[PDB]
Amino acid sequence: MKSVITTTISAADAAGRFPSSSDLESIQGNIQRASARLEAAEKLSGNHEAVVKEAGDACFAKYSYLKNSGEAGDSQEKINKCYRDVDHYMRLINYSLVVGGTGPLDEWGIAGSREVYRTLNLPGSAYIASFTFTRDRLCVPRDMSSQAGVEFVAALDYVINSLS
Amino acid sequence: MLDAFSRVVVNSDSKAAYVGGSDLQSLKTFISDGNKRLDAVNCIVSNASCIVSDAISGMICENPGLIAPGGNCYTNRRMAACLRDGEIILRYVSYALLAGDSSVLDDRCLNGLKETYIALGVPTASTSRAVSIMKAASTAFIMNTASGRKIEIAAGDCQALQSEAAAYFDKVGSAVD
Amino acid sequence: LGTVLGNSSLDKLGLDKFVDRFEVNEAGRPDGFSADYEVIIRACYMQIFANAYIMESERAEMAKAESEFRDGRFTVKEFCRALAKSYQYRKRFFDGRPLYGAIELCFKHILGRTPDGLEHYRAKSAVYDTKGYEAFIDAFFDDGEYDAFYDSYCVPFYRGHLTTSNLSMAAFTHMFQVVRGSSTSDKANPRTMTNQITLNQAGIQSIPLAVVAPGADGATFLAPDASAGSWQTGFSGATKARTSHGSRQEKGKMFRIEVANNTQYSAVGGGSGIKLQSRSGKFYKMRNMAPAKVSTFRRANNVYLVPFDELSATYIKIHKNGGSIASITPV
Amino acid sequence: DIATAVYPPVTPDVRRAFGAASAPSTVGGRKAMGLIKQLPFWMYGPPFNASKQEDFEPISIANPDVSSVDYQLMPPGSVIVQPDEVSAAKMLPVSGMSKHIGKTKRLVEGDGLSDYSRL
Amino acid sequence: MLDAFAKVVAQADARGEFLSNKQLNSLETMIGEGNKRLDIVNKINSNASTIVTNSARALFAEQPQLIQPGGNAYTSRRMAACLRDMEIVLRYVSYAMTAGDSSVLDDRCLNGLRETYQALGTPGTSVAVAIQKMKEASIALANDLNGVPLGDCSSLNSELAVYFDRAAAAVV
Amino acid sequence: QLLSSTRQPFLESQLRFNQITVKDFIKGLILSDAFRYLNYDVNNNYRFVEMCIQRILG
Amino acid sequence: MKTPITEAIASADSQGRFLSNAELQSITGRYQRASASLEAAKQLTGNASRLITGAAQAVYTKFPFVTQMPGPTYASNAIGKAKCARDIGYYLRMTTYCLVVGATGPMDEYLVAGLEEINRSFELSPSWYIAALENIKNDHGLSGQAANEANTYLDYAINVLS
Amino acid sequence: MKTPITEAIASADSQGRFLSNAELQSITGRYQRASASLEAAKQLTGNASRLITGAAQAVYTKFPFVTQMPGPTYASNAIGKAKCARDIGYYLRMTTYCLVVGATGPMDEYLVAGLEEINRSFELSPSWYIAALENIKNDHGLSGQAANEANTYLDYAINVLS
Amino acid sequence: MKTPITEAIASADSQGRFLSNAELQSITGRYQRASASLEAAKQLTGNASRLITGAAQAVYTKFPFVTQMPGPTYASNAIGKAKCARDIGYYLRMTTYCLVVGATGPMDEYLVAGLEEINRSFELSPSWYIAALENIKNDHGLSGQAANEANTYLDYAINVLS
Ligand SMILES: *[C@H](C)[C@H]1/C(=C/C2=NC(=C\c3[nH]c(C[C@H]4NC(=O)C(C=C)=C4C)c(C)c3CCC(=O)O)/C(CCC(=O)O)=C2C)NC(=O)[C@@H]1C
Ligand SMILES: C=CC1=C(C)[C@@H](Cc2[nH]c(/C=C3N=C(/C=C4\NC(=O)[C@H](C)[C@H]4CC)C(C)=C\3CCC(=O)O)c(CCC(=O)O)c2C)NC1=O
Ligand SMILES: C=CC1=C(C)[C@@H](Cc2[nH]c(/C=C3N=C(/C=C4\NC(=O)[C@H](C)[C@H]4CC)C(C)=C\3CCC(=O)O)c(CCC(=O)O)c2C)NC1=O
Ligand SMILES: C=CC1=C(C)[C@@H](Cc2[nH]c(/C=C3N=C(/C=C4\NC(=O)[C@H](C)[C@H]4CC)C(C)=C\3CCC(=O)O)c(CCC(=O)O)c2C)NC1=O
Ligand SMILES: C=CC1=C(C)[C@@H](Cc2[nH]c(/C=C3N=C(/C=C4\NC(=O)[C@H](C)[C@H]4CC)C(C)=C\3CCC(=O)O)c(CCC(=O)O)c2C)NC1=O
Ligand SMILES: C=CC1=C(C)[C@@H](Cc2[nH]c(/C=C3N=C(/C=C4\NC(=O)[C@H](C)[C@H]4CC)C(C)=C\3CCC(=O)O)c(CCC(=O)O)c2C)NC1=O
Ligand SMILES: C=CC1=C(C)[C@@H](Cc2[nH]c(/C=C3N=C(/C=C4\NC(=O)[C@H](C)[C@H]4CC)C(C)=C\3CCC(=O)O)c(CCC(=O)O)c2C)NC1=O
Ligand SMILES: C=CC1=C(C)[C@@H](Cc2[nH]c(/C=C3N=C(/C=C4\NC(=O)[C@H](C)[C@H]4CC)C(C)=C\3CCC(=O)O)c(CCC(=O)O)c2C)NC1=O
Ligand SMILES: C=CC1=C(C)[C@@H](Cc2[nH]c(/C=C3N=C(/C=C4\NC(=O)[C@H](C)[C@H]4CC)C(C)=C\3CCC(=O)O)c(CCC(=O)O)c2C)NC1=O
Ligand SMILES: C=CC1=C(C)[C@@H](Cc2[nH]c(/C=C3N=C(/C=C4\NC(=O)[C@H](C)[C@H]4CC)C(C)=C\3CCC(=O)O)c(CCC(=O)O)c2C)NC1=O
Ligand SMILES: C=CC1=C(C)[C@@H](Cc2[nH]c(/C=C3N=C(/C=C4\NC(=O)[C@H](C)[C@H]4CC)C(C)=C\3CCC(=O)O)c(CCC(=O)O)c2C)NC1=O
Ligand SMILES: CCC1=C(C)[C@@H](CC2=N/C(=C\c3[nH]c(C[C@@H]4NC(=O)C(C)=C4CC)c(C)c3CCC(=O)O)C(CCC(=O)O)=C2C)NC1=O
Repeated sequence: MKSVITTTISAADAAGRFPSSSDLESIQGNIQRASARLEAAEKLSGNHEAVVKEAGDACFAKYSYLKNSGEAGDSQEKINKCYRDVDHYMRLINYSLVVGGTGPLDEWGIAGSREVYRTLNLPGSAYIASFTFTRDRLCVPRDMSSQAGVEFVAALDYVINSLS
Repeated sequence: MLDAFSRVVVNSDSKAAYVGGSDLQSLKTFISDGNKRLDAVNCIVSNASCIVSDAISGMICENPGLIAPGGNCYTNRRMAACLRDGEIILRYVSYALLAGDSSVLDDRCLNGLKETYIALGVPTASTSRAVSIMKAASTAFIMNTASGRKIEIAAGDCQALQSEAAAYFDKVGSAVD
Repeated sequence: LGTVLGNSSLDKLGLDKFVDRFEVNEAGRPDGFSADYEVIIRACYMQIFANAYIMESERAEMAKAESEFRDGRFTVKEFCRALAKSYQYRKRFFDGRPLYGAIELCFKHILGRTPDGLEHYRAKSAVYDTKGYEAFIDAFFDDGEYDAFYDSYCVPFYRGHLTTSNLSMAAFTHMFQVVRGSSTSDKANPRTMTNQITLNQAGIQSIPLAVVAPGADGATFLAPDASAGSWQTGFSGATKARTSHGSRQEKGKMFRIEVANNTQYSAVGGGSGIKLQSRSGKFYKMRNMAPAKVSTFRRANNVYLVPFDELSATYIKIHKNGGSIASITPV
Repeated sequence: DIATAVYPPVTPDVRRAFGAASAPSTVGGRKAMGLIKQLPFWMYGPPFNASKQEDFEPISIANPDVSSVDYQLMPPGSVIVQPDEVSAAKMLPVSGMSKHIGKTKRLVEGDGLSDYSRL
Repeated sequence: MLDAFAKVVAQADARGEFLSNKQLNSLETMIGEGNKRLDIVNKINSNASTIVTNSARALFAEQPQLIQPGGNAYTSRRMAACLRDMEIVLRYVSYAMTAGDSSVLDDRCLNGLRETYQALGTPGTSVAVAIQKMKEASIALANDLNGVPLGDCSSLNSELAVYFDRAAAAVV
Repeated sequence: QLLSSTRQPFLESQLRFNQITVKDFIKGLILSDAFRYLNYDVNNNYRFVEMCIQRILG
Repeated sequence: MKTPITEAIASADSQGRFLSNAELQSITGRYQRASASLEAAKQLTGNASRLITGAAQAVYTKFPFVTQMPGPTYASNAIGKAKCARDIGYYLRMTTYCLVVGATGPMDEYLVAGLEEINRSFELSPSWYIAALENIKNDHGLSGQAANEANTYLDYAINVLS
Repeated sequence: MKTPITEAIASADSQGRFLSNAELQSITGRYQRASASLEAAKQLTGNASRLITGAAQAVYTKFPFVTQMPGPTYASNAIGKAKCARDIGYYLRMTTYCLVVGATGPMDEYLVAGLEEINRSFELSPSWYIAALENIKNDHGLSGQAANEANTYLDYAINVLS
Repeated sequence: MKTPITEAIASADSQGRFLSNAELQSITGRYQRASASLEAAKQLTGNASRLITGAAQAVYTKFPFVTQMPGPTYASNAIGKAKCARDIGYYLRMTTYCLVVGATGPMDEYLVAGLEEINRSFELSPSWYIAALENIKNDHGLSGQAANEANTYLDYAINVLS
């Protein structure tokens, strides 16, 4: 699980050295950017419900063919799986937002996704429609701190650019 | 390989919820106690071979059958590897001081070491003695109470940090026995 | 440690440090610097010696090869070959072992899988016998295997655990017998050492063993060997069979339980503190109410074959004698 | 976990949990569920079908058998009807989840717990 | 098997020294804590069957999987084995609460249990949810101001919580 | 009592190929109908207790 | 599973002998009574829903406090009624399994084994399910030897519960 | 190790039941006699070296041939005297362990288990040690219940040796 | 019978050794908690009849069908009420026996051993009894450690019944 401190500990471990001042400067930067990351984590854990609700609602507001037939979801069950999957995504954005690297988001969400979305006939562009709705929705300096907003947007962009 | 952050996340992942207020509060206290952990690791790192030298030399002088012919410290090669082993143990303990969770030390070095020292014929009580000397030496450097080095730092309390480092060394010493 | 936490089983199987990868991305020559190459070179010693210790004086052996890796002479394929042919690698792995153990180590060092079937052993033993040691080592490196998996610029890694190599289920489990996680060196574990050939009955007959994860108690089993009956005369005492035929199946499916540390001090019969037979110290079991000097458990590591309805009771009995459970496999 | 042990938070109330841990299931009536804590909204969903504490309570069944309130006998003013949301677009999003229409209303966040255990 | 005292003595003999008076003062302090200890163990031993039952009810209510056909919990046999396992874990947590050391629990219950629940196909995390529920019921029960003379007991609750957390950590 | 008829080949060939313990062999041997006809059915329920507590516990 | 055939084979297996004439006669008689057992299984499978609903109504009329008592275990909740017809449906399905098998195997291995610790640890009462099985024994409406079969297995479950 | 708490736990564990009121009463009594035991452990730890040296001198005065008899086993060499105060030091340490624990566990698992084979295989007679423990019993100089504690465990080691 | 003293002596008897300090400390602690246990036994013995009457009234108010249901097992007959106060009187007497003994011996050997077969074979639900013990737990009116004792043994009988 990648973070600042796991990259530097794993890197000096691969070196075979005790941690010098370089790793200490790295974890110093971790505890500098920490407050903005944790502010974003607080607000995400605050209103995750309404975020996932707006995400799925806009995802079927864009693509209506999802309920058209077998493609996508034509039943209440599949739409329950839809909102559950977006719940998982925002929960991994919360987790990577706490850790401060893209590690848990990568290993839990992104790694080997392609076989799953490919095999189970899941279009990725609808996921991207959901995330690009939530990406746009946040307002700079209207809720979270401006850097927290930056942190959140960065992580969400990582999701999009890792998806398709 | 998990820090304090990852450990909380893994626990909140088994719980399957978001991080939450109580957990973030404790983690804020971790980050506010961050520079003490930084200066702590700086102390143990900038006394490394000093600790390993005094520790293993104390292990030989306490139990002088190791250097007697037939002991496992009887050759230069055996003494070099024993010295090296002490340096590596101190190395991953320093990593567990950085990460705040012993996941790196448990998964990397603690796992399989008892059975290796069994397979080599290394006496385990002597190793736990060496680990104990590194424990007392390391807490004495971490609290600036060394009898040969007293460097100037900002005043503060780090009893909690010391109990944490003593927890990792007691984890290794309990793990080899 | 375990399986469920962290959503990754394979970290907790002891393969935590083997995921890191090394390739020389630098093309041409390295002049002045020597950080990146000394890292890759160190990983080559960590791979080919399998974490064996090389002293500073020893580093003077293989110093020519080492000064040719740094130059445009050897790709790391060929440097790995040069480390493999030298007197060191002969002393540790070739000279100490019988010919078969040597082969299995050479797969752990060079290819990072185990041999799966006897025939792989046929190939390599055949090449050795026809042509000698250098052609043996060439026969590892000069194959489509190494070239395909590593591509000549990447240091070898353990891939025997991985699904991509077709291997065998047997070679997966055998894989974990040969690699015991970070600390264990080539001779660090028992089952390798110097005179042992590690898994022979297992590797030859493709007997899939079991996996004990390293640590968490019961980390060592080193289960006792079996003989073969009246023909090739054997002792029937030491181990439970891997099979369990009929007549006892009734009462649930059969489970092979391996208990690991059995000792007198640990064995108490359920109630804490060591039992004293005489008023003063005679701690062995009285055989016919006359004092015996035979230990209660006579080898450490005895196995139990137990059907399902009898599991609970057996599960209690182990923990009565303070024995620790290595693994349980349905049979 | 080093992070929690060194900086532990305070433990909250325990009244709801003690009400369930104290007496057996026939002694105490309604509380028994007690230990049911709150799952995320998707887990009330039809592949999982989780249960709520309001299901286990007597209040949930509440059905009158032989019963008609006339609502024509009432005085002319005192029939008042209220709609939670007076719109088309917001009663049903394009996707299935709804907080008004269908069985989908079962899977709103909140309301997982129950306050009738006070009796 | 080791309690507090046996762990102190065993370390003191592993180095081969005597106990210092500092050690003896620590022991005396833990003895004065010992009445509160016996009180918590009494509360657990009393209400234990309602703990196991209510915690299993909350488990099957929150996770309706196991009671359904083909579930691990399912069958009369399998349900009874489920309940009994929870009674086992609660019993040994009462034991480690008395000893003051977590050695008996690791030695008799936790160590090797994962190999079994892997070997049967039993979902580990469901067991972990069960043990979290017995931790909630037990900790709350331990903090009851009924029947006991009133006094400060945050350290003992912390320790007891460490024992349950160790049980849920050893199944998962 | 021991005879070619009573003799159990299968518990032998299991016990030889270390498939059971001698304890289960004894448990198994007792359960046999070659024991049920020959030592059990003749005895009064109180007396079959005697041969079991004597021939297993000594 | 405990079928007549498997008792025959299991006994001969523990003796290590063949399946001599005794066990073959056993499997003959099973093959004869099997037909009426199968017809009884057909008709119980036919009118399952009304048997379950009717049995729950008989339990509710015999013990009317159950719907009125506030608790988890009592059938006052929605959930409680679902578990009620759920359990009666289980008893009916295990009876049909024993009719198909021809022995009491599936009831003894799916239902009877460890039923006591469940009825205790959830405070369930033996009488409620006994009254259920009495209504199933009254309302199954079979005739002849098929009725003797279903009455045999239903009565067997009743005498397990007490 | 055999502490009273560990036989309480161990007995209930072998019975599979809980730690009901019997064992809790046991842990109570341990918690009461503990205080006198702690004080006695403090004072034995206080004057250890003079107890051990005094005890060896008592054995030397009681058996004066031992310093005169030329052999490996007797205390004529300087090595022999070192093994002498070494062994008496071991008995004093195990008594302090049993006072701290509150039962006879560490003596029975570190000292008593297998003591006979040692006193035989090195030809060491039980009587010399007995005289040592008699001088320890006289010169410990405790008072009251603490003295009853140390006298209890010291007497117990005496009755182990004979 | 399972008293603490008999556990101590029985354990040392199975080990064949003497009654060393561990078991003696156990008997000490029993002799200390014994006084509060005896006071609790005195007051339960004092107000027995109103506890039994009160408990039967609580069972009748909690389960009002029992007086109405026509049968042998239910308390509609005068005989049934006599068996009702008879059984509640049994539970109260076994609790006082365990208070006097100091362990759960007499309840485990007079009452708990074989109670399941009785509650089954006469169809007596475990729950009715539980309500009785709850009213005894509320109305015994002890205070302090005596109340902790009687609540301990009464709660113990409750956890036996479920
Ligand atoms: C020191 C307190 C010991 C002892 C040490 C010796 N260790 C020897 C060999 C050896 N040690 C390890 C463990 C080490 N290697 C690792 O990679 C890590 C962690 C990543 C650790 C902790 C291994 C794996 C090996 C085998 C490989 C090797 O030889 O380096 C050793 C040599 C033994 C021999 O050849 O006879 C010694 C002497 N020396 C002592 O006196 C005390 C007991
Ligand atoms: C940790 C992260 C994580 C995720 C991100 C999800 C991803 C994911 N989704 C599905 C599975 C699914 N995901 C969807 C979702 C979709 N319905 C549609 O109409 C849309 C195209 C889309 C929502 C935008 C559906 C419908 C299924 C079920 C597909 C099927 O069974 O046909 C599965 C297979 C297992 C299952 O059935 O649940 C997985 C792994 N799961 C995870 O564990
Ligand atoms: C965790 C992350 C997180 C977010 C990023 C926000 C996103 C968000 N914004 C709104 C809601 C809103 N957001 C805005 C913001 C806007 N005003 C404009 O002029 C601009 C277009 C834009 C700022 C750049 C407004 C105006 C509303 C209220 C809209 C309305 O009620 O009409 C809502 C609905 C609930 C509410 O009313 O607050 C949500 C979920 N909420 C979250 O929980
Ligand atoms: C990159 C490397 C790096 C380091 C090594 C640290 C070093 C460091 N420590 C402190 C700061 C501190 N460091 C300590 C630590 C100590 N407490 C004691 O009891 C001991 C003497 C000692 C641990 C062994 C304390 C207590 C403070 C706060 C001092 C104060 O505010 O009074 C500060 C000032 C900023 C702050 O308050 O955090 C800095 C730069 N920071 C870094 O960025
Ligand atoms: C030649 C034959 C052959 C096989 C049969 C497989 C068997 C196999 N599966 C896995 C590995 C795996 N197999 C599964 C499959 C499962 N997921 C579940 O939910 C189910 C229980 C189960 C499908 C029914 C999973 C999830 C992993 C990855 C496990 C993990 O990393 O946690 C591995 C380890 C290597 C890897 O990660 O791929 C191997 C050897 N591989 C082979 O080479
Ligand atoms: C001394 C300690 C000790 C334990 C801790 C248990 C552990 C244990 N459980 C089972 C066995 C079992 N344990 C469970 C329990 C479960 N049911 C579920 O729904 C949950 C996942 C879980 C409860 C939380 C079940 C269902 C079985 C039977 C599994 C089966 O047969 O399919 C078995 C095999 C023997 C048997 O069938 O009883 C063992 C050893 N036994 C011991 O001797
Ligand atoms: C054999 C079994 C056995 C027990 C179960 C205990 C029960 C018990 N506890 C106390 C006594 C006590 N028990 C507690 C405990 C409490 N502190 C709180 O904050 C909580 C409410 C509660 C822990 C959950 C306290 C604080 C005292 C001292 C009360 C006081 O002096 O004010 C006493 C009086 C004697 C003493 O002071 O120790 C007794 C008999 N003792 C026994 O012998
Ligand atoms: C319940 C089912 C069941 C079986 C099917 C057998 C299978 C079986 N056979 C043998 C053992 C044996 N089986 C044979 C048989 C053979 N001789 C040959 O010439 C042929 C190749 C073959 C007959 C066709 C022999 C010779 C042995 C003894 C082998 C030896 O000791 O060398 C053993 C080991 C124990 C023993 O020595 O008896 C077992 C388990 N046992 C069982 O319990
Ligand atoms: C294989 C066989 C088999 C059975 C026979 C059942 C038996 C059974 N019933 C329940 C559980 C239950 N059973 C009932 C049924 C009752 N409701 C009443 O009003 C009546 C007294 C009674 C119907 C006649 C109820 C209400 C519950 C839930 C009790 C509660 O949670 O309070 C449980 C616990 C698990 C659960 O909640 O489902 C079990 C094991 N289950 C099985 O696996
Ligand atoms: C754990 C408990 C424990 C003990 C109690 C001792 C007991 C003990 N003593 C000796 C060995 C010895 N013990 C003595 C002591 C004696 N010298 C005399 O003049 C007196 C008669 C007597 C002291 C009162 C001597 C002299 C030896 C050496 C004997 C010899 O080598 O001749 C030995 C053989 C090994 C050795 O040489 O050290 C042992 C096992 N050791 C243990 O491990
Ligand atoms: C040593 C312990 C011990 C007990 C606890 C009792 C338990 C017990 N009760 C009865 C028997 C009985 N018990 C009751 C009691 C009841 N009446 C009701 O209305 C209530 C449901 C309930 C009181 C709360 C009744 C009515 C009978 C007679 C039942 C009958 O004959 O129909 C019997 C059968 C023998 C008899 O008829 O007396 C037994 C063993 N007996 C013992 O020896
Ligand atoms: C003659 C064979 C021999 C040795 C070699 C030493 C080794 C030794 N160092 C100790 C302990 C020890 N060692 C050091 C480290 C050391 N001190 C410093 O001030 C600096 C700069 C150091 C590295 C150069 C510290 C800091 C301590 C803790 C005691 C102290 O405060 O100095 C201890 C005490 C162990 C314990 O507490 O259990 C020992 C035995 N002792 C011996 O008998």
